[PDB]
Amino acid sequence: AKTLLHKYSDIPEGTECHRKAYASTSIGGATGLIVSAYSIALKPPASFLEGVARTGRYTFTSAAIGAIFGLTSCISAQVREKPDDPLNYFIGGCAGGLTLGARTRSYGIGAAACAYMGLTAALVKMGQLEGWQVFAEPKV
Amino acid sequence: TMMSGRPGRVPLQFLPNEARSLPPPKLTDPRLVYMGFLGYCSGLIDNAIRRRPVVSAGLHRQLLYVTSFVFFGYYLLKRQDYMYALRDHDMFAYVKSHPEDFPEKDKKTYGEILEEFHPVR
Amino acid sequence: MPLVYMNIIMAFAIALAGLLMYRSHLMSSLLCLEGMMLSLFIMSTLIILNTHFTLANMMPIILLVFAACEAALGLSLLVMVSNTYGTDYVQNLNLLQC
Amino acid sequence: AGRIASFLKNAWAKEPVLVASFAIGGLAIILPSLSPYTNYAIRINRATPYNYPVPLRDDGNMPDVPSHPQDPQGPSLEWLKNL
Amino acid sequence: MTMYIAFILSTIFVIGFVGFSSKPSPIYGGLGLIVSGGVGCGIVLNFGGSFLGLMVFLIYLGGMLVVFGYTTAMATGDWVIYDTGDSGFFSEEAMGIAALYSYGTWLVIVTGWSLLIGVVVIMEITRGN
Amino acid sequence: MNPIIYTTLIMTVMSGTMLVMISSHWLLIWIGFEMNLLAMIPVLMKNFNPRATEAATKYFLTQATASMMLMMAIIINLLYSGQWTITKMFNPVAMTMMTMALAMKLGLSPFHFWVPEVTQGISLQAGLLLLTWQKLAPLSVLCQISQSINPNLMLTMAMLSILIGGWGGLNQTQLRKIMAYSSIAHMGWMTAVLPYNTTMTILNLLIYITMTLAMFMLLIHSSATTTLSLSHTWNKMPVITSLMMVTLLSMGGLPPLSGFMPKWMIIQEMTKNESIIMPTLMAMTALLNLYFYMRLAYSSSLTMFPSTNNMKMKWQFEHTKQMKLLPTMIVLSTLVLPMTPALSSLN
Amino acid sequence: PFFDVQKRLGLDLDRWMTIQSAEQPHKIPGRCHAFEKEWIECAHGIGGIRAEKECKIEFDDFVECLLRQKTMKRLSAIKRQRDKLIKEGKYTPPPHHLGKEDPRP
Amino acid sequence: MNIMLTLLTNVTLASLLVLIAFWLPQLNAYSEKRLPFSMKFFLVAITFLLFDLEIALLLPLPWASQTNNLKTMLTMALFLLILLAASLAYEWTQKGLEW
Amino acid sequence: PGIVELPTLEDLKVQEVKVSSSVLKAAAHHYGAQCDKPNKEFMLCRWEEKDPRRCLEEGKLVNQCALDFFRQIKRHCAEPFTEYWTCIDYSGLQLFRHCRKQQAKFDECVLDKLGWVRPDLGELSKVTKVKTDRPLPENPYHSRARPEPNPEAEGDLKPAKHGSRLFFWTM
Ligand SMILES: CCCCCCCCCCCCCCCCCC(=O)OC[C@H](COP(=O)([O-])OCC(O)COP(=O)([O-])OC[C@@H](COC(=O)CCCCCCCCCCCCCCCCC)OC(=O)CCCCCCCCCCCCCCCCC)OC(=O)CCCCCCCCCCCCCCCCC
Ligand SMILES: CCCCCCCCCCCCCCCCC[C@@H](O)O[C@H](CO[C@H](O)CCCCCCCCCCCCCCC)COP(=O)(O)OCC[N+](C)(C)C
Ligand SMILES: CCCCCCCCCCCCCCCCC[C@@H](O)O[C@H](CO[C@H](O)CCCCCCCCCCCCCCC)COP(=O)(O)OCC[N+](C)(C)C
Ligand SMILES: CCCCCCCC/C=C\CCCCCCCC(=O)O[C@H](COC(=O)CCCCCCC/C=C/CCCCCCCC)COP(=O)(O)OCCN
Repeated sequence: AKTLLHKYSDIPEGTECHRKAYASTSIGGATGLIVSAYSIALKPPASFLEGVARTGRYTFTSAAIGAIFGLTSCISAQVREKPDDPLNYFIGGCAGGLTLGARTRSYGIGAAACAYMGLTAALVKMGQLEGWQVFAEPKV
Repeated sequence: TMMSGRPGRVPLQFLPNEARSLPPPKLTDPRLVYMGFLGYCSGLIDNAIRRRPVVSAGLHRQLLYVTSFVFFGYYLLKRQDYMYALRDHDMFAYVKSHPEDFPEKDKKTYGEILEEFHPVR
Repeated sequence: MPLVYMNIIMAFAIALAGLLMYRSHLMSSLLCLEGMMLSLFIMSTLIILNTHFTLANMMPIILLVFAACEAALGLSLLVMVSNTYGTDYVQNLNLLQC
Repeated sequence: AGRIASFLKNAWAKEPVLVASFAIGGLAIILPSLSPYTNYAIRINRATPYNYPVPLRDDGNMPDVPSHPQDPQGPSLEWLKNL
Repeated sequence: MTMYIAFILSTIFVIGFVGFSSKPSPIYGGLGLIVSGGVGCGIVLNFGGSFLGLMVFLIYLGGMLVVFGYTTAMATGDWVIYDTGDSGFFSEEAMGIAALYSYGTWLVIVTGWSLLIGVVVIMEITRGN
Repeated sequence: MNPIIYTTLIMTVMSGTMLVMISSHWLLIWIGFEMNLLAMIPVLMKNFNPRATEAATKYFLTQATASMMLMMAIIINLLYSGQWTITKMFNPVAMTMMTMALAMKLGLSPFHFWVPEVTQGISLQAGLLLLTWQKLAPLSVLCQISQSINPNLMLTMAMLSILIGGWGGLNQTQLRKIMAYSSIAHMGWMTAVLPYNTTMTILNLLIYITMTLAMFMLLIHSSATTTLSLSHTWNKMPVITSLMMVTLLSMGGLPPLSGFMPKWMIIQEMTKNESIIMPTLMAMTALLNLYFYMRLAYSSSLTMFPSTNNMKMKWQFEHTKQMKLLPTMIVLSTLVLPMTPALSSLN
Repeated sequence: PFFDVQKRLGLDLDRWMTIQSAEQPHKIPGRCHAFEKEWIECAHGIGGIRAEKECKIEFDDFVECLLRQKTMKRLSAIKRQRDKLIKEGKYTPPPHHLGKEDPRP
Repeated sequence: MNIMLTLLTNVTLASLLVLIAFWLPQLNAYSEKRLPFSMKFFLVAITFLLFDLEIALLLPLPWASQTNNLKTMLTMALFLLILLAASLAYEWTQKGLEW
Repeated sequence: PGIVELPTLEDLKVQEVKVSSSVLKAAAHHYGAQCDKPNKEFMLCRWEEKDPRRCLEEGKLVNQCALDFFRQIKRHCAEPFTEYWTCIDYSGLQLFRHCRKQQAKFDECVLDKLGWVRPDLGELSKVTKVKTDRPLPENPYHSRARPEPNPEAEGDLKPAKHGSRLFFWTM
């Protein structure tokens, strides 16, 4: 729900890193839990224990991604003293991509993931700054 | 512009009576000529699918294709013109009835408008 | 909205979830649709009787009839599937795939 | 005529139940449209008061509306009594 | 209060739905649905819907749960929302249900056509070949 | 079956759709849906085989679940306001129940899983009917209550449908599954403009129906249900393959073909509402549909595949039965872009 | 979409069954009939947007009559406070509410 | 209250009698030593079900006769009965009532 | 929103008609014939005001008139009435047909004593008019003022300016 969205967004971007990391970790974990539920539904692998293991691995991976993104992005914003900069978000995305690569132990996916995640993060920051609407209300 | 609920709209009329106050499209209208061309293309494709001499297999059938396409296109053009006329009429009436939402801009000449200049170097 | 309405709504939700589970035995799926329609009938009847809306006293019966007709068709389908396999198991219907 | 008579005689034998059922259903469809007592049934249904007859506020221009049930003006049920 | 008889009836309804929603041994699920239908009929009757409750209990139970069992065997807060006045010398439910012929001509037509089509559809589906 | 019974069932399906379209009472709309479902099953099972029975039972399960959800939405809406007229819902929960029921009836993601399997199981004429006529009633209901829908949910399902159709079509060799995934993507395109303009929804529906009718009639004419079977058509009916290639190009949204009209217009409409990112993603995803259309065109008409010797005998015979409206469908699906402003007719 | 055949032909196929206050058999009156009549007369011809924003009072009253949620809240508050007072012992119900009254016809 | 108590009494008496019948001879010791699925029975069950649905609609006929619209009610009742007869006739002529 | 005003307990105190439903059914026809005017006043006021709090004095009047009717019955023919009601009370459905003879005796007694003629079939169900001086309620529903309708513009249609104006199309 939007409760986690508000919990993340309410914290100022350039301050108070640990709560930002906590919120991003929770959001990532919720996303991973939804992904695990869908994966269990569509592909029941063999049994209960392997299924709960797969849920654990997906949730921990997504939570680690969110934690690293939030921590790195907030630390970059704090040290650079320049809030409202998409570069900080891009760095966070790159950090998140690196963490994902480590989990999958692939140099290519880690590199590929880092570049793509960073770009996505930069775009989200630009949308926050400029007021871009993903889901626009009917205006006209 | 959703006009489904527009007041005084008879449910299933293709053309209302007030549409008769608009000029009908000319028979040499380019859109009507395109409709006839589409009918001719349909006739040629029908000949080709049936393995008949494409250009000169059925002249009655090709004539019927062209005529039906032109007929429907004429009525469709009438309805389209009527709907666009209604859109313009409603727009103008709304602007007229709400002057405070469409205030007049003060006419200003370029002599006293300061535009920033950007050199190309 | 008092507690009886929420009880009937959660009964409908339980029936819908049970239908969406598909352990086996497509007959159980038909039974779950059937419990769904029964809950719908009960709650619609309660709403219509409580508000004294005299004319919609028709629509529960109609609903029943239509749903019952649906049930018949489903049974036929079930039967025909069994005629191909000897059982109404859900997992036998995997000839068609995404 | 002759073929219809032959068909009816052939069906009345070996299929009397169907002949009787079709005749009874056809009569049930046709006869109500010709009976003169159907309007009597409609009038009897109209004369059954299920609700309280709400009085009308007198305004000095209602001659056909009674002031009391015993008054001559108003609908009567003598046709019902004679039935 | 009789400890909320309507509430306990609704609770038994939910419990029966939970009972047959696990889908154990489809005869047992069918019996759980029969119990749930009886309890729902009791709810409707206690509410005041005598005709509709009896329609449930007759049509639903005695016909279509019966056909489901036949096919399966072939194979392997209350009291508050209520009214104050009376109805007159008739039952409003019966008059409203009764009104379908006078008022609901369209409903009768579509329902009858649907049922005839359903008969045709069943025979065609079960034709085989 | 008997032609009389087949005609009766077809008219019953059309009468159900019509009942849904002309009624103002929620009960009558539900009854029309029930009538349509009841008369649709034998059409899917017209040719008897186990696959058709499986397709029909899957379709029945899906549609009956959707009907029960729709009746639940109707009853909840009645509970929170004693109204039976189809208009704005007035209840947040009821609208969601209604939206999911109509998405399940239409085949929108994530309720798309039944469409490819049902389309593959049934014959080509049944698939034509299922993919053309069976979208009118749910879309009409959606248009009637478009002011109620939550834009977030509808747009999420639309984007999901476009993505799923594009990705799922890439993996198919069967023509019916390709048509099913194409229909899923086109439904996704149609439902993304409901919150803003129902006229664009209807225009997209009409264009899609025209193209789908043309493509199915071409597939029936050259009786092929696989890629390799269609690869033999040039050796008997090259003109059919040429028409099919042009129709496939149109279905991919290339200008100046007719298939470019909807997306363009839809994109244009979505830009008037300050929605920029979503149309961009929709077009980028439609590139996938274009890719597998182009692969089909490569395999069918742009290259000449090997044939067999028995094909010579087929050279001596001609079709006994013909579709009268096939040329008109082809022309209307390829060459109507100059007549775009006629969309003011509120089609 | 919606083809209003009934309005064009004047048929009334299903409009008799859409609202509470529309000619019930034997003139039976709906429980919320007065509230629905006011809401309908407020919102006639005005359009859906203006009806939703301007006829909110009548719709709120109609909804309240239909579900009686606020009446339930008030009655529950009264009963709960009475229970608290009787548990504390500083309130005593009168003979009317104990069944000891004198009934009237 | 009266009907519930009557139902409870009937069920209680039946249960008491059945259990005493099932346990009276249990006190003294004694020796104490497929596929076919015919299609016609499903069809008769479905016909009964379809007919049963038709039966519900009429159920209100006793009350339907006091409406002041006797013509419309009579027409619709006869229409329903005629469609029931047509269902029976269609199933008859298509060998749906045979063994 | 506001306080619901209710009459005091003293306003609702009235000399009550304390006879059972069998007695009332036995007397009903003559009661409707005799006590008609206050009853119609009350019922017209009741359907016009749509408010119990606005009709209390008419209810007191109908109670008084019913009491007067029963006092007349008591004074002239108590025994004939008692026998007739005994019969009505016995039957569970309280049918008039079961005790016709008792009714006949009662009818003869009242006519001689009070000149009362029993109303015939179809008379008490008539819709009658009431001469009342109570004003007609101008706003019985307590409705608000209806919102202003939409402008309802009118004019004479002209062709769309420069055509459809859609992208590159000149018509
Ligand atoms: C920009 C707008 C302006 C331009 C408009 C462009 C479109 C206009 C026409 C639209 C459709 C109408 C015709 C289609 C029916 C098909 C006919 C056909 O098959 O051709 C054979 C036929 C001759 O052969 P035949 O001896 O009669 O019979 C042998 C078989 O028919 C055929 O022998 P076969 O079947 O044994 O040979 C096999 C062959 C046969 O298969 C085919 O050729 C089928 C034709 C393609 C289907 C077209 C699809 C629908 C049209 C949409 C076009 C989209 C345009 C948008 C731009 C994208 C470009 C793709 O198939 C193949 O070889 C397959 C491999 C080919 C490569 C892949 C195919 C590429 C397709 C792209 C074609 C697009 C342009 C087509 C131009 C018209 C073609 C005749 O051609 C014609 O004679 C018809 C041409 C038009 C007649 C014009 C008459 C007017 C002249 C006098 C009046 C003067 C007017 C001015 C007034 C002022 C004077 C004073
Ligand atoms: C891809 C080509 C598709 C062509 C479509 C099929 C062509 C054959 C159709 C045969 C004639 C159709 C006319 C129907 C006669 C009466 C029409 C009347 O009943 O309907 C009116 C309206 O009729 C239709 O709207 C007009 C249909 C015209 C469609 C053409 C526009 C397509 C876009 C341009 C593409 C180029 C096509 C032209 C080349 C043939 C009033 O509708 P209304 O009850 O008030 O509201 C319902 C619609 N709402 C809900 C959206 C508001
Ligand atoms: C006009 C267009 C004709 C062609 C299109 C036909 C479309 C399909 C056919 C079915 C539609 C028939 C329309 C009937 C709608 C019913 C409403 C209308 O007819 O008035 C009714 C009249 O009912 C009459 O009985 C009409 C009888 C027609 C039904 C009998 C046969 C119908 C068969 C149609 C198809 C069914 C299946 C196929 C059978 C072969 C109501 O009568 P009334 O009581 O004054 O008013 C009630 C309101 N009150 C209570 C205030 C007084
Ligand atoms: C307008 C009124 C309509 C409503 C009334 C009908 C209500 C109920 C009656 C209809 C029920 C369904 C009937 C289905 C018809 C099927 C008959 C059939 O197929 O049976 C044939 C045989 O039956 C027939 O011959 C067909 C019908 C024969 C005619 C029956 C009566 C037709 C009308 C007669 C009277 C018409 C009006 C009155 C005229 C008489 C003068 C007043 C074969 O019999 P089997 O058992 O299968 O095998 C036997 C061979 N081994």
